[PDB]
Amino acid sequence: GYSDRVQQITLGNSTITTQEAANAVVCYAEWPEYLPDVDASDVNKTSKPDTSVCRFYTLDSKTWTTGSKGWCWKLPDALKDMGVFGQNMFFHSLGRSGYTVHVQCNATKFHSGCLLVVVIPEHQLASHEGGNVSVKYTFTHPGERGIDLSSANEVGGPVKDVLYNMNGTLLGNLLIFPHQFINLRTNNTATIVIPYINSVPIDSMTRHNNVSLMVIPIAPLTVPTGATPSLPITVTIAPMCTEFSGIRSKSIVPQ
Amino acid sequence: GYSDRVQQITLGNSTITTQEAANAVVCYAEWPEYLPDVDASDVNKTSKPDTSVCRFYTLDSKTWTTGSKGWCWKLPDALKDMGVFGQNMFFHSLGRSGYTVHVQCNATKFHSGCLLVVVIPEHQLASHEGGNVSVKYTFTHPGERGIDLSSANEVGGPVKDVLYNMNGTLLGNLLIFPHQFINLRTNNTATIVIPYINSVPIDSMTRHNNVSLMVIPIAPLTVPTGATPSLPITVTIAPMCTEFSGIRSKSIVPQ
Amino acid sequence: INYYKDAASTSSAGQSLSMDPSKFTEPVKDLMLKGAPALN
Amino acid sequence: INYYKDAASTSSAGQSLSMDPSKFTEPVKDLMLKGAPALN
Amino acid sequence: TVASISSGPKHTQKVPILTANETGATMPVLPSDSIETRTTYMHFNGSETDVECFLGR
Amino acid sequence: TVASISSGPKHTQKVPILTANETGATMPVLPSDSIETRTTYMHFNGSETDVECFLGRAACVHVTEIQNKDATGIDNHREAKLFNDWKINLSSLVQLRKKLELFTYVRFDSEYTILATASQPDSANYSSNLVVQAMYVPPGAPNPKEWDDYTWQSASNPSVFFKVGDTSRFSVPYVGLASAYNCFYDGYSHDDAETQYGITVLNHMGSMAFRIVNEHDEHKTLVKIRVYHRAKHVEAWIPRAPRALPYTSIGRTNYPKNTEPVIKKRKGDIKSY
Amino acid sequence: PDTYTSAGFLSCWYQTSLILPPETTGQVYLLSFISACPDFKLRLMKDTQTISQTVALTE
Amino acid sequence: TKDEVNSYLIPLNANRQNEQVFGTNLFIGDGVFKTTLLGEIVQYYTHWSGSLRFSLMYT
Ligand SMILES: COc1ccc(N2CCN(c3cccc(C)c3)CC2)nn1
Repeated sequence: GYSDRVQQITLGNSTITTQEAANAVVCYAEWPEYLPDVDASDVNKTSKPDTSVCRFYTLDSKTWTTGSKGWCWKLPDALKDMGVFGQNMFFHSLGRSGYTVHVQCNATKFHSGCLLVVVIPEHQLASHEGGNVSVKYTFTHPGERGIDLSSANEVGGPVKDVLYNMNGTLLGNLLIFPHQFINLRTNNTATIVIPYINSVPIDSMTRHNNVSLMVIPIAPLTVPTGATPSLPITVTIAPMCTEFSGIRSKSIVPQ
Repeated sequence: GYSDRVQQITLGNSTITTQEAANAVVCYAEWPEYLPDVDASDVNKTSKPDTSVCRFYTLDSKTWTTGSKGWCWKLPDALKDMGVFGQNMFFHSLGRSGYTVHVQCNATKFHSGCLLVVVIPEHQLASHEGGNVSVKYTFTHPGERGIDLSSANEVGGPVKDVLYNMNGTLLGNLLIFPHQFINLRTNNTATIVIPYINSVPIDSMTRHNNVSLMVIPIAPLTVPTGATPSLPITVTIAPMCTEFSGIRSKSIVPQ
Repeated sequence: INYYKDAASTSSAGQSLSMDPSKFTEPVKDLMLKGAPALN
Repeated sequence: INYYKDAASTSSAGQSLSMDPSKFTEPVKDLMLKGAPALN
Repeated sequence: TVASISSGPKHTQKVPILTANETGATMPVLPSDSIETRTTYMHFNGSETDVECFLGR
Repeated sequence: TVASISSGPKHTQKVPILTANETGATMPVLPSDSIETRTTYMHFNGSETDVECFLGRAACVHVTEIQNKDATGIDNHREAKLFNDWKINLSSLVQLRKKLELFTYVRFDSEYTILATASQPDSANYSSNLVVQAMYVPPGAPNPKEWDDYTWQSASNPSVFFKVGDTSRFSVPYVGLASAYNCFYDGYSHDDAETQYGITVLNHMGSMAFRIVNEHDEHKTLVKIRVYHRAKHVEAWIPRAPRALPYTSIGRTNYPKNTEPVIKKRKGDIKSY
Repeated sequence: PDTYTSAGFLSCWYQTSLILPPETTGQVYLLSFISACPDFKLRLMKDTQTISQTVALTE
Repeated sequence: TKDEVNSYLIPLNANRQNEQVFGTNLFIGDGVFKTTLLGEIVQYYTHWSGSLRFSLMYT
């Protein structure tokens, strides 16, 4: 009586149940694991807070309306302030982590709409100015708020044009990245497990984000007659196999 | 060529060397160890940050002068703000820890003076008011500053009379507690290893301090002629075998 | 002979005959031998 | 040692040490396994 | 006797915490079905809750 | 067992009497390390210094008093000593208290003994024979209000009935929340800015209620209750410095202001005998 | 209830939100139950504050 | 304000986001818990220890 459909994920002191899942994706078919010695470089023993950092943090909720263009969060940024995960983050020189991402959106059998939930490794954004204008730090570190693709261009911020993925590629091809759809008629959640993907064994958690999670409405939300025209979307994310190394004074970052 | 005299303690990412030690005391002849299952009650898996919390924090320095009466720090309070030790502390419901305490005071072969360095398990202080006046919270949670026994009585604070240990017992008998002397002529540091001592397996780190460390001048400081009449005393302390459990929202404590 | 069912109801305990002052008199980390120099 | 002849005169009984809540907590006709779906 | 066993992360298709109370059962769910636990023992028998004890004073 | 071995002259490079007290140890030096001794045996075991023995005799822990009199028109029985409770604790009387506070944590079963004697301070024809009821009202139980409440039915709460002039005796297992009783506690019940400090916030074992079962005779009768406590099955951890100043309160360490010097001043010099 | 000995809080919030189908309206309710795990221990019997009386009952 | 079948019902509102459904402390011997069978038995004893199971059935 197991269905692909019902699932339970327990991680730390927190549990999620979905009764309307559509399997789960594990990026590149690899599950998060700690850093092996053969791959290690820094000689420091690392710190593995385990259950105090590897639990589920639910970010603040978004509201899908007929005019929504899509939202974008960066990792580990989105979690920069969650509990002890965040403290560890500002206090060590280097850290490394994988995540379980669970995006939630329920409706009824009269609604229609379909969101794309995708994880993009190394999502370098484009400046809407063109040329070689850079995208300032603050703009690519929105924190739990994430970036709202239907917000206005700002100065020093990225471009927010959806048919171009914020980088000069077409929305249609985002499907080459680990992703899952939430089609109100099928699905009510999306779950993706992200292994740590980098060109170095461990890195800085503040100067470099290693994935952007993106939720994009593709088939517009259509509510039943005289229904309220909107649904909330909630994102809950859990660091998994986290390791921190090179402890010290506590980083100070712009803004 | 090993002497009782020279020592090195490396704990985490921090190391201490003393070239003029007088052995080291291990309270009640027991070395800190984690909490065994047979002794466990709370069903929660605990978090053991290891090297990020088990390193040496050096508190701010004191100044021994001919008029000094002695100083008193409480644990884990004194460390409530040190790095990730402190964060963990405010963020979990329960925690447990042992410590290595290293008290430092060097002079020259012309100085004289002798400090008592003692650890008192469950040091319940007395109100200087008498009767059944209580000692308010803030007063018994001085933080890294500790309590200065030569400061004035304050209201809601403890009594600071040294011949009575702040509790109705005589200074002379403090020697029944694990302790070590720093006699300028012999010694320049004192080191005590404290195992976790409580009547419960794990407790709250904020509502209850489980040891007071006390440094008390007993033979007054006497400097050579026309020397400056004072010496600094420094206290460095390292949590060891720390475990935190029952993570959540982050305690808010008076003042 | 206990006449009662519960353990609290039994008489006083019997002498530890345990006795080991070293946790109190010699809690030093490196062992000290009497007769050898205290500080080497 | 009973000093008396009748059974009513003996002391309290001794712990059931029986304990089986299932007649109260799971009186369902078809067995339910924890983890399997409640309603199939 | 163990009061709690050790249990770690879970990502299953087997959800012990979803039930149907309409059935009249109280499903025997434990801390270890929904958080990560460590082993602990009971140290207790339930002696003083025996009905002989409850009605016996 | 030898108390001293035989030992003779010494001229060594091995000096057991020179040590460094800064280390925190008390080196086990004996008479035979510094004088010439002869063999002698101990003839003694140290039996009567066992902590079970030290804390194991009955000590008076509480004296209270109740009276038997007509309650007609009494608006507050508790206040007329028609009945009286005892927010149970051992810190009350100082003799046993100093003994227990030689340790930080203590664990033991208690064997209480209650003596009740009657007094008839004003003109009575006779001495009546009263039965006392002592009922242990643990925390969370209804608290008497009148001397003949439904409370005193004490259907679930252990109670003993004995006669004035007699004694009642019954022991109770170690009913501490923790693994042991704290003799000291440098904490609070929560991080409140004004919540009490010390043990008091742990001592919450309820209170003992006493009453006379008898209705009133024509005269009044004063009954004075003395509770004795004996520790059995004792276990004590972490020795501390003995109490030097006088006590002021149950459960706090506080000593009185302008107390007197506790160390006896010499009548003479340091050099005096 | 005692402070030192206190056990925490229990709260519940919308994670996303309740959504009713068409032709439907108003409030929906949750029923909530409580029972003890097999884990549970109770000790030191005493009298309940939940029942009292002022005169003996009769038939 | 008077005991009613309605105090067993926790109401839910359609379309609210982020908000709080109910809250309670966990003094099992008092307050909401007190009249429940669990609450009612706990009150015959002085001390309790163990895990509690709290479930919600949606209607
Ligand atoms: C400070 O140490 C102690 C040591 C023992 C103790 N208790 C007081 C309550 N007492 C008790 C327990 C149950 C029933 C009755 C009448 C009395 C047991 C001993 N209280 N404090």
